Amino acid sequence: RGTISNRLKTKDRDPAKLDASIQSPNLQTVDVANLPSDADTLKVRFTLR
Amino acid sequence: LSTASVLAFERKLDPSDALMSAGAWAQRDASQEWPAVTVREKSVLQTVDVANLPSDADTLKVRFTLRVLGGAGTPSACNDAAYRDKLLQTVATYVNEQGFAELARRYAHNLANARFLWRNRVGAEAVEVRINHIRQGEVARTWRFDALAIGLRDFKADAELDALAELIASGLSGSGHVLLEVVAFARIGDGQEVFPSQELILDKGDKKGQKSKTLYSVRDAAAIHSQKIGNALRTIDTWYPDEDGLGPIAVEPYGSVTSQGKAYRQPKQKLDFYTLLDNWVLRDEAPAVEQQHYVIANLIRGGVFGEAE
Amino acid sequence: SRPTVVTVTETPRNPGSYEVNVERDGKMVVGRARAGSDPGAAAAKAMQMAMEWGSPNYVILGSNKVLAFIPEQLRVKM
Amino acid sequence: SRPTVVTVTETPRNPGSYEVNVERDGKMVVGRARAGSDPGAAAAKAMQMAMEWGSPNYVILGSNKVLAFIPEQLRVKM
Amino acid sequence: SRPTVVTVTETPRNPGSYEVNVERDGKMVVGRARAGSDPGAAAAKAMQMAMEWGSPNYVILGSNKVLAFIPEQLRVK
Amino acid sequence: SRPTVVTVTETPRNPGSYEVNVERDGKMVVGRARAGSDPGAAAAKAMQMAMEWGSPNYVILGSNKVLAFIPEQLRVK
RNA sequence: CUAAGAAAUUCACGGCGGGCUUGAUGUCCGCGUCUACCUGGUUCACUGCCGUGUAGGC
Repeated sequence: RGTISNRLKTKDRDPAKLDASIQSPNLQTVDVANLPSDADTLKVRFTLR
Repeated sequence: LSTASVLAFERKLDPSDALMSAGAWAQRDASQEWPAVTVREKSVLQTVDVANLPSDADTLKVRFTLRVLGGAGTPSACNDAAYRDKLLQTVATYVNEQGFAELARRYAHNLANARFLWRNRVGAEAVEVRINHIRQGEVARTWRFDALAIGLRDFKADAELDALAELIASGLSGSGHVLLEVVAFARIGDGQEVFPSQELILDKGDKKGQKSKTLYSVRDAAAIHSQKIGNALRTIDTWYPDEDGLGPIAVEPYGSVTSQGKAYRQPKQKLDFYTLLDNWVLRDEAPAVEQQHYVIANLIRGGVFGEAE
Repeated sequence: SRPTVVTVTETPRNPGSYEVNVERDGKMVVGRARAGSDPGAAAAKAMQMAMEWGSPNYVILGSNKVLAFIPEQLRVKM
Repeated sequence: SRPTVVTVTETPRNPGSYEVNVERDGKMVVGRARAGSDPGAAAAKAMQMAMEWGSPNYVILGSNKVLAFIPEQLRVKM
Repeated sequence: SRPTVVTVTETPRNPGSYEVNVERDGKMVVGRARAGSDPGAAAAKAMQMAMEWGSPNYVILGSNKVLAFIPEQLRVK
Repeated sequence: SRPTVVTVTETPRNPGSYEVNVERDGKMVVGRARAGSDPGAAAAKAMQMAMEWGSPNYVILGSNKVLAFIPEQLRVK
């Protein structure tokens, strides 16, 4: 749950507003990858030919 | 000449998910095997998730890690080299005027008083914060702060606070590699209610019988989101158009407390991030000494700042 | 388009992993949520997204390996 | 030429597999994307492409083994 | 002939099966390709061959069982 | 939807923990209740939620790592 | 106020028978999806003075 912090490229009083207002929050879904709480090293493996 | 169509900034001050544990006081110097608290279900005809300390534990311990990465002005993506070169010259001018010392002092102040304990700081009796500098897997420097003597409103002075601000300033400049471990002990009470981070789920249905409130957990251990820790230690902004008495709020473009419903720094007035940044990089107008702190704090936070054109 | 439509599609960028999409009434309420890594988890996620988000009607669509775990033409429509 | 057109067609070079095409506002948004190896995966991919692309209206075209999984004309047109 | 012409005919040697031809500026680019074995797949193949190769405009011809799957505003462009 | 449905889904916000939903006769009786941090506790809770909340005609859905701890005759009543 | 004024085409029927479309084939090469984030306002319950009803404790 974050705030709307981007350039309001529409009008100040837009009839058909292509975005939302600043006093309301916006809810989003994202992917994230973390390390476990006891592991501090990351290993990356590949092969070459 | 023109603001870039794409412009993205990476995140400095990158925290991790804060893990919660419980124990007894006068045992904080050996607290490394304390049992993690767990969320439970409770019926009220609705089911809620609650958390509670054990009946033998009266002290909560919250632990997380922190990094500072340096190179604040360099963007991660761009579209024209001219705007990037002007931006680098502007931020270089700022850091040549004054290094990252005010922002680092406010960050060390927000670490000193345990403001990342959001609602479990209010009914506290005594809070103690410990901060470790991890250099090669060991401890290089330890700081121990009292959080109830260091208030929330005003920014006082202390020798160890200046030392921690020097460490964060050296990390933010680009001359060192700083990894911090932050542990906070709060004396809530014998078996009282702790407040983990509440959950947002965008797939939960509408029909009755569903859970009304679920809490956050990491492998059956009650935890706090990392973004709540970031918003907790980002509240350094106090130079806005409202009068003195409400207190400092967090650094956001069009700085807005959405929980109350108000939005300070409206774009009708010329006191938001975007217009002050545009005047700084395009029309060669520095707004004040105070607004430079706000713009550079908003660049340390990061974001997606792109005008269409 | 009155009933809530639930679809389960397999991603071709790596095979054997599925995604679920829900549409209640003219608007998309769930878009590409991770179903699972086998047909059983995809069938379970489809029935979970049809249990909630549902009016007295719904419809489930999927491949012929995922729709074998759902009971035959009984719990697929309403 | 106002709604989004979704077409599902069987590949004749090997029988049993399907491919989907999506056009919106005279511009081909999706061209010959893999739907699957059975009619159910084709129907799920077609309904997903009608949900995501083509917000106001859509038409779904396809074979008769594929359109047997979609409810009859209730959700095919909008 | 300026626009593209897509014609769906039925094979009289095997009733029920269809075939599709595309015109594309006075020289045929598709000849007697295998459409479906029912009017729905013939309509889908005709709309696919109209989406490609029909960049300015097109005209779709065919039977009444085939063109009952396409609305009347999508056959000519 | 006459048979009672019991589904076990893994929560994608932390991998390795499960949650069970139970619906009986049109309306749901259990929504997103916690199971264990391993497929054994999840399968055991699915069996326990199958005993209660439907005596005839339960359906148990879940992953192949969850439906491998119960016998093949105990998945569909 | 008309090249005006009028009008019953009505019945029947055997198009039949035969057939080898044949072979042959190299689609083929390259790639950076990036960036930021407070679910929160919200657990009117347990058990008792008491025959109801309406006082009280935490």
